[PDB]
Amino acid sequence: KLRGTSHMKGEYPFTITDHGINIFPLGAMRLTQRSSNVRVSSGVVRLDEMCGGGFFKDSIILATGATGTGKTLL
Amino acid sequence: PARIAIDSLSALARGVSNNAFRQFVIGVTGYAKQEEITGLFTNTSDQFMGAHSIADSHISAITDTIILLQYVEIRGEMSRAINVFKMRGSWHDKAIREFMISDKGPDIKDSFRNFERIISGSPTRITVDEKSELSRIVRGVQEKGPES
Amino acid sequence: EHQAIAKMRTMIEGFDDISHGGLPIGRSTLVSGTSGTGKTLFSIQFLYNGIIEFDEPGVFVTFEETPQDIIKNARSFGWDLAKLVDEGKLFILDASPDPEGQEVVGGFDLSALIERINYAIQKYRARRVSIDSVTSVFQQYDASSVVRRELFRLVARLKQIGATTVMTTERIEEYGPIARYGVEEFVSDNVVILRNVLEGERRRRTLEILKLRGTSHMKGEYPFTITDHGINIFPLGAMRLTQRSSNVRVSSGVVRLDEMCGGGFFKDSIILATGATGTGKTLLVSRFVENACANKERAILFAYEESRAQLLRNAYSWGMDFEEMERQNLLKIVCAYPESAGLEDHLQIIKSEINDFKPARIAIDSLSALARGVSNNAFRQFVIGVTGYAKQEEITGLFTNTSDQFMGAHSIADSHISAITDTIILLQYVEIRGEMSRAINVFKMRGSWHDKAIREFMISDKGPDIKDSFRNFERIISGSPTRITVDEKSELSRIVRGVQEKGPES
Amino acid sequence: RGEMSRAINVFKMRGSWHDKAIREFMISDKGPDIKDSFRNFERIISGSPTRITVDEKSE
Ligand SMILES: Nc1ncnc2c1ncn2[C@@H]1O[C@H](COP(=O)(O)OP(=O)(O)OP(=O)(O)O)[C@@H](O)[C@H]1O
Ligand SMILES: Nc1ncnc2c1ncn2[C@@H]1O[C@H](COP(=O)(O)OP(=O)(O)OP(=O)(O)O)[C@@H](O)[C@H]1O
Ligand SMILES: Nc1ncnc2c1ncn2[C@@H]1O[C@H](COP(=O)(O)OP(=O)(O)OP(=O)(O)O)[C@@H](O)[C@H]1O
Ligand SMILES: [Mg+2]
Ligand SMILES: [Mg+2]
Repeated sequence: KLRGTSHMKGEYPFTITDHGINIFPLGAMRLTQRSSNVRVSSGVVRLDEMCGGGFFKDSIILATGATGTGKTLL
Repeated sequence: PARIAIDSLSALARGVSNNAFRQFVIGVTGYAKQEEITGLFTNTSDQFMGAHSIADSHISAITDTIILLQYVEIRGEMSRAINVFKMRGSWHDKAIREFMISDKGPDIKDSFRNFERIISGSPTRITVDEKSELSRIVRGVQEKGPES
Repeated sequence: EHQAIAKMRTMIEGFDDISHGGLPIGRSTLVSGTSGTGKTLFSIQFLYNGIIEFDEPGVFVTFEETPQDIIKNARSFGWDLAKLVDEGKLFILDASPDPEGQEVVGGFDLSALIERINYAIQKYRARRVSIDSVTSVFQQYDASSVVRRELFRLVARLKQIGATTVMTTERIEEYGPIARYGVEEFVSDNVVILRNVLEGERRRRTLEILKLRGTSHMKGEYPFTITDHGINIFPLGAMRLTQRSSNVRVSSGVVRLDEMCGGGFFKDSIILATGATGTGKTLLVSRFVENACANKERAILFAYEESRAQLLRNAYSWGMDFEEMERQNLLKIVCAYPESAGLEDHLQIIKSEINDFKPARIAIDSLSALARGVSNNAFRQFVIGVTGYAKQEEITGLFTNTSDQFMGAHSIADSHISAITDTIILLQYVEIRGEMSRAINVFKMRGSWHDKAIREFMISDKGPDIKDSFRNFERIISGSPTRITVDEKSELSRIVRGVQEKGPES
Repeated sequence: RGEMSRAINVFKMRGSWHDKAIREFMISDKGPDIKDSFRNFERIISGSPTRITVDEKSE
């Protein structure tokens, strides 16, 4: 509590490093990520094709498969 | 960095609860998103052949591009296959291609067009009179054209 | 009103409903709660509202907080208690200890207080009294039996004096005894319990009226938030089932679809979009919202998965310029991580944004995004909330949902937000010849006829093109069908040989 | 054919290339004798195959 004003509620993880307390307000981060149309290769040309021109620079890529399929290769 | 890659988010999902995990995923996913950084995240689905779900953890919503590898039983053999499942901004190829792995890396080949139930891991070969109709002996209506 | 006891309104949004009318006059209400739950605020709002709305002078007895502080803090919600103390409508009776005091004084002061209070009530002709932290006074050195007596005496004199009182109390456990000395519960005429439940690192405040001697009231806990305007309660269970229902159709932003629904969606109707990840619910959402702006109607888009940038990069790539929809003050995009708060907060934000923009179309991209973490009932309560507020607001709405499993999903929603929905739009991936094609299906529509086929649909730069159904296929829904054929080559336009033209001419 | 026969398979090798065939193998007093692949079967992995016995192209 903070009689008089507002404040984020609940718990928030923090670490004590060689630079003191370090808190991450994972619930404070806003949904304002910049997004462009710029591409970027994958290292696999055929892939880049199937993705219609490569992975966007601004994007998260997830590779899912059974053990041994080859995610670590891509 | 301009690019980042964490091999196996699924390796970090060990022990930890699911929401604690999803919180981790939101963390290194957005931090990367705002920093402009391109990241490739890895996930080993708990079950080979039959996987009814992209991620057991259900993070396939906080992601933009999903790449899918999967074994395909072909004539007593374990062949791979690759499929760009979803891409939010581009068009991407809808084919479930097969692919080998050599010293050179990954050679993406073709799709198994003459099969059924490929996503299962144990397709069903089914040419049995391909795209040529039972009229492969073209009936015989063509017995008038050539004469003496 | 068929209740046996006269009540006074708190004018606190949502409380008067829960208590079927406000607080019983001439009686006393125990608002007890742990630390930082909103006790002072409730009691302060209780007097303020009584002054601002009914010209009822109020008395505020404070035992720990300083009169300057009570005034400094209330400015948090824009209240000038000073101007009121001044106009002589509000009188703060300071009974706090001295920063340089002694020890011993909690009984004759209980008689001196009674008399002090009576004096203030008589002087200011007060109708409402708040007593903040009565507990702190016996917190000098007392036991349950002494407390019961002193509380009773105080309360009993107040009743006689005619005053309608509110008394604050503390507690250490969120679910254990109501108040500290397990005696306050029984001496009060009414009991309101304020909680701040932890549960999975989040905080959820609730308000519950435990008892009201004389009338009934809503039972159980109720979620609420403290904002710049004080307490704000949501009686999610007082939400009746009397929404107006029109036969008015509206477009979905997709021509073929509207046909499929027998002529567009109903204005008054909740729409559900579900399919596997990547199927394209988010496209129909973009198309749904853009059409509200193509007819010069406002529309909000609460996004819980895509940033404000991406939503626009992707939207543009499908045609439709979101940049303009925003400028013409016709389309409003929100955006937020479900994690950035609790459902309560989220549901309010939504409610708010709906008032400050009078939409005619709302879209919540990914209910299942909000589904993250939250228990299933806490989620359904939310779904009842958003789906309800909208239905009674004539606001048409499109809700999205991502089924945890691509191909093979045996149910619409893993959550059962089915019966809560009027129209259901089901997308899925069909496995045909080594490739992943799409398949859209108008699963259900309550007042309409809607098309029964599971069509195939392509996603281009243009948008969603709804083709035809895989007639000659079985086990469709399975995800990977079996091609059986009684035909295929059957007419439609056989005529072999040279049928096409090529780029040159035709 | 109403018989419990085995099959061994090199599922994955991080370095090398390894074989991609599901091979039938027997056990005797000599040890493991890895035979051939059920090339003409389906759903081997499943465990209850189904021989295709495809009628060729049928001429
Ligand atoms: N030189 C090589 N030649 C042919 N195939 C190879 C070669 N190296 C590795 N492989 C094949 O690729 C696979 C390696 O998998 P990889 O290292 O790409 O990561 P993964 O499947 O994503 O994850 P994990 O290794 O934890 O199972 C092996 O299972 C094997 O079949
Ligand atoms: N403008 C505001 N916006 C949002 N929250 C506020 C605002 N002002 C105060 N709050 C919140 O309300 C709380 C104040 O509690 P309040 O002073 O009403 O009494 P209490 O918590 O019941 O009892 P105590 O005297 O032990 O603190 C703070 O903990 C804070 O989180
Ligand atoms: N410009 C485009 N051209 C062709 N296809 C596109 C284009 N943009 C998106 N797509 C297709 O649409 C899909 C995007 O999905 P969409 O944004 O409609 O929401 P969703 O699938 O319902 O949910 P989520 O995006 O969270 O997975 C991609 O998987 C892709 O196949
Ligand atoms: Mg690996
Ligand atoms: Mg989406």
